[PDB]
Amino acid sequence: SGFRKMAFPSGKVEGCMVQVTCGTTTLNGLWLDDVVYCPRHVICTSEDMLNPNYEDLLIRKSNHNFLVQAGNVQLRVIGHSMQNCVLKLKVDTANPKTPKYKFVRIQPGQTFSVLACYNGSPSGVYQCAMRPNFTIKGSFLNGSCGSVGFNIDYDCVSFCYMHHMELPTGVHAGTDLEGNFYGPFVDRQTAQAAGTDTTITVNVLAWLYAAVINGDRWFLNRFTTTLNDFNLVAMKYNYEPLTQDHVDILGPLSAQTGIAVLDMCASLKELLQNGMNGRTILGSALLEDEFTPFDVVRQCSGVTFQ
Amino acid sequence: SGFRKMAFPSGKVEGCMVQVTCGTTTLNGLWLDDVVYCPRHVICTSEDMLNPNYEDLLIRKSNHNFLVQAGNVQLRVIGHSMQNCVLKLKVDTANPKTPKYKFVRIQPGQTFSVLACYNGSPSGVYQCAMRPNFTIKGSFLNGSCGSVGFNIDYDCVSFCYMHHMELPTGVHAGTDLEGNFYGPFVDRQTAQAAGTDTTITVNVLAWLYAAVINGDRWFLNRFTTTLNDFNLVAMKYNYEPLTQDHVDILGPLSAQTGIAVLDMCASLKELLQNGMNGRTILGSALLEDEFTPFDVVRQCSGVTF
Ligand SMILES: *C(=N)[C@@H](CC1=CCC=NC1=O)NC(=O)[C@H](CC1CC1)NC(=O)c1cc2cc(F)cc(F)c2[nH]1
Ligand SMILES: *C(=N)[C@@H](CC1=CCC=NC1=O)NC(=O)[C@H](CC1CC1)NC(=O)c1cc2cc(F)cc(F)c2[nH]1
Repeated sequence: SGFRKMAFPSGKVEGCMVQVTCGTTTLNGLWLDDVVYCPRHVICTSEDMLNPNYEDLLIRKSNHNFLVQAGNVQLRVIGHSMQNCVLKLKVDTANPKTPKYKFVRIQPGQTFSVLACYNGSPSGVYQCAMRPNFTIKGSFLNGSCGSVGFNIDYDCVSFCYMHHMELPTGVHAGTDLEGNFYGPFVDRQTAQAAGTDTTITVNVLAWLYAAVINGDRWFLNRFTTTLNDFNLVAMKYNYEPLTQDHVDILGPLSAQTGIAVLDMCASLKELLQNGMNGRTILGSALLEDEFTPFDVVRQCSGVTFQ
Repeated sequence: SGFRKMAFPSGKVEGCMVQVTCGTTTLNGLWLDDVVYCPRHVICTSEDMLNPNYEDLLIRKSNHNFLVQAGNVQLRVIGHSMQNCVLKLKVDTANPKTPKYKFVRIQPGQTFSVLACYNGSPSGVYQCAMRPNFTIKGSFLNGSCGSVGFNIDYDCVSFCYMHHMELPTGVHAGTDLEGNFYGPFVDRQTAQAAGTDTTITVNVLAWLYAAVINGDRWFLNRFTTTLNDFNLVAMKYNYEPLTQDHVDILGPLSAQTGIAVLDMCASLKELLQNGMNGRTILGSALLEDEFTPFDVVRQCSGVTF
């Protein structure tokens, strides 16, 4: 019993973190096979960031302008290429720790683990959701760039996020491992606005089910509702609209708990119209939307990874 | 910027998790050098648990009644011993992944990372605090026993907790790596009451400072209080009394933020007397007491390992 924000074990990712230095800049990179992946703005200086011409800036760089360090091992760079906002340094040694991996571009509403790193050294791990507006609410200081987010499925690391920048609101933005940002953001030293955000309605319901699984039930109504009228209540409160595809995903949780998706929606309605009364659900005074249906199940059924 | 519950990187611990099987029971164990550490109740059957005589029960076991597995490697057991509530199986192969490690009994109020494991396979990592009543609020299912909690200093893993049981309230209890429980608990299939809890006042203050570091300041008052009067307000609300040693530990946070410990206590008074008005601090509608002053500094200054 009990229910926590839980990150994946970070071992397989730790063996892939190096420090990349270009000129005065140093940030983190991801060492897979004989390629190191890092944010392209490692080639910019202090001024370049205002509006960099990266193609021009990278043309002025050669292979030996890059120092890649895996602990104390010095990898020689033997080729360099720029894919979208990601720089790829081809090195001479294939990382012996390379796990089975994929590159994956995740959908809004999905979750992943972040291994926050500084100078190529892991500092901590935590779980995040890709918000509907393509930002994340994490913990990154100067030098955290090139820290990566990932999911582990059995034996395979799925990398989905590489950190690039922080916004004025204090949320975070980055790219997939192919270098394309999530959201409308660009890698220049500018103030950029993410969208209005919305609450991930499907995740909020998966967490209410997690709550029921774990003995919390004070919020369960008798009343029921309709997918159409609930969405009228969703939109008034900034929740992404609940689709029938969402009902079917929520299906095994609705099934395990014996509580119809529609019925749960009505309990959610009252919570939204009526607040929480100074009460708590799974130790929070707010509705949590950073657990997917799959995260609830994996945690509530004890999934492990090889 | 930003402030999250952050676990330590779990790599060094992952290479230490094995699965221990005795008879029908299988739980996790911790493999360091030529010794495997696991909860002693792996010796017990379904019925033994009601009130086991562990000495008698282990006397009936021999080395070969233990199957220890590190993935597929079958370690052979060449000696077994019982230290408090912990069973030590001496094996023939020293774990080659053994990191630099210590065994540490943490004080209440301190925090640590938990690598939740099933069948000797890591499943997830999260951060926890040892409550003042010597329980933890975690996520453990059947078979999570022998999962361990730890801190990483730089190179050195400090093991401080091994999981043994869940309580009726849904909180969790266990031992240090020497086998002595935290709290008044015993390893038998009984319903056991943890004490009244209290809120870790020093941690709540450190989190309010973390809030100030990260731009949240709506709770800062001009009013000030005194250590004596604040405690009369802490007690009415079930907050661990604040000592002068606490003020001094909070000292560099109080210093970084230019806000006197005393003044912050006053803002906390009003938060306690007045609620939060439907507002939030670092993304929560509650006062958070599971961050030590050191956790705030580590996170807000980027410490690595
Ligand atoms: C990379 N290490 C990281 C630095 C960072 C600093 C503080 C908090 N969180 C962080 O993640 N990113 C950067 O320094 C980027 C540089 C690359 C173009 C993307 N820049 C920013 O993150 C940045 C710049 C800037 C200007 C501004 F007016 C307002 C901002 F929010 C802002 N953010
Ligand atoms: C070990 N794997 C783990 C089982 C566990 C099950 C469910 C949720 N969390 C868990 O941690 N621990 C146990 O099975 C122990 C056995 C050892 C004596 C300590 N038992 C319990 O945790 C347990 C027994 C029991 C009886 C009761 F009446 C009320 C309880 F809360 C209770 N808990």
